Amino acid sequence: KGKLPPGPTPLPFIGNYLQLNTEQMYNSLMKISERYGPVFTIHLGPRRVVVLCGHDAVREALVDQAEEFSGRGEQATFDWVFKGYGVVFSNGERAKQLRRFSIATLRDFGVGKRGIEERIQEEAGFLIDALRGTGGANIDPTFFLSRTVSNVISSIVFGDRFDYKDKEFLSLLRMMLGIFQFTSTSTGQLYEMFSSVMKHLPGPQQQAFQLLQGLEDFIAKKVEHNQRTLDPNSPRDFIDSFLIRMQEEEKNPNTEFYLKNLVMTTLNLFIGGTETVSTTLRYGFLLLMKHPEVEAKVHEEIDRVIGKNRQPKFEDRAKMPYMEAVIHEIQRFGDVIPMSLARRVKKDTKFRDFFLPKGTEVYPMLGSVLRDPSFFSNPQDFNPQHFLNEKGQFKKSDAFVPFSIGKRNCFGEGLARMELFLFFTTVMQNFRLKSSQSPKDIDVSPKHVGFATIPRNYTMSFLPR
Ligand code: HEM
Ligand SMILES: CN(C)Cc1ccc(-c2cccnc2)o1
Repeated sequence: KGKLPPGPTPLPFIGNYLQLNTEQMYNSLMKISERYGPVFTIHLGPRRVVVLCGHDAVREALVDQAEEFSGRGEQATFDWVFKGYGVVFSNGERAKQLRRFSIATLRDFGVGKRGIEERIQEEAGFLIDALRGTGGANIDPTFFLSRTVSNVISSIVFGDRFDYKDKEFLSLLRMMLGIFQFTSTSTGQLYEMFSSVMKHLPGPQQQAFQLLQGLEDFIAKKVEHNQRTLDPNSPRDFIDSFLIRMQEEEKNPNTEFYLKNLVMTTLNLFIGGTETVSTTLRYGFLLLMKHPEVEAKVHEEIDRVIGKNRQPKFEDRAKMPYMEAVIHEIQRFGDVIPMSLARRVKKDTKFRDFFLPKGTEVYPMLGSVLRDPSFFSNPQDFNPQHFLNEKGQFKKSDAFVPFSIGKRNCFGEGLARMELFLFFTTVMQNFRLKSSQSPKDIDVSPKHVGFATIPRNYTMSFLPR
């Protein structure tokens, strides 16, 4: 054919806005999909975007044509602060250099090794202390979980953890929570279409920008301090390593290693390494309370494999297929980043029988893959069996793509999985979960869905086992 995937006819500037509900972008797009097919074109305001629904379409593009779909598209709210700098929301050589450096440096600081495993186990011990500190009282688990998760990536990028009582630490965590929420609201999704006008208007979006600026200012301040105390021969953290590279690249006019990329890359890792794992833990505990039978089976496995005294360790996962299936099912059901981070084609592309001109933005609908009816028997239910065969052994799925896939896939995946396993296992070894309401009445549908999937606010109690 040589034409763009088909889709609803757009109007000048507003695009397909009148055919979408900003409060329910995923549903709006899936509905349109029913009429046009799994691969179609939508206009988010002036942004022409090719939407990919279901496993095959997503894998065929992002993996079978990985290089062609390896460009980074827009996320207007994050782009407000990043402006094309840093490692996530950037493109070309800049992204390429920053990604190679970040992965190497994260490994240098223990990621994927015993070094970060020990860091996570230690922070998990501090979480257990904090939960015991509540005395079994009903509490909002939100910041208990985020403080613990954030301290892992914080020890890597800033060299030391934050004290749980540090008020500024709480403030940064509120900024992250607030920005993920804003991007998942109707206004945050309206912003994705009309940022050209909205970035200049009063409104909720301005408060969101101020939370991003607050996070940026905090990182700039930390960088300054490291700068004046830096030992080129003994880096303390991610920031020092980057400062050293900047030093070594000072004679290169075209280097990507300069202050703005240092600040933005560090900001990407601080927010990235915090909010998504935190949200997943929070959703996870809610699902476990909605499903006591699953919690009960987790406890049998933990007591048998690990016991009551030693701390869980990452190698324990190989002997714990049920917990591994449970964590996969939480990520599959949570669908935390439902439309991934937009990609864009690097050059003119032929995909299936369509034509995608260079620069065209792409929405890989991860959530449509995680709930693909050809890969999961009951996609709309929380059921760990989705990841187990008949002998209760762990069974992988090609449709398990919460970290996306391809050339710009999440390089925080190994760290995330290690955190999820050790935090879920250590909490559940130590506590049984008590909801403030009957399981039948627990509502696990999300509170907001847009850029992220946000669970409803809730309180619960952690009772020692
Ligand atoms: C449950 C946790 C997490 C989920 C579900 C998740 C998900 C994702 C997704 C869907 C993307 C976009 C991938 C693409 O464009 O194809 C992404 C990218 C990225 N993630 Fe994560 N992530 C998680 C944790 C983390 C953590 C802990 C870190 C940090 C160490 C991190 C760092 C990044 C970075 C730097 C990128 C951008 C990669 C690039 O542009 O080349 N993520 N993540
Ligand atoms: C890190 N993973 C979770 C991908 C992801 C979702 C949202 C963001 C993110 C948002 C602001 C700054 N840096 C990164 O990054």
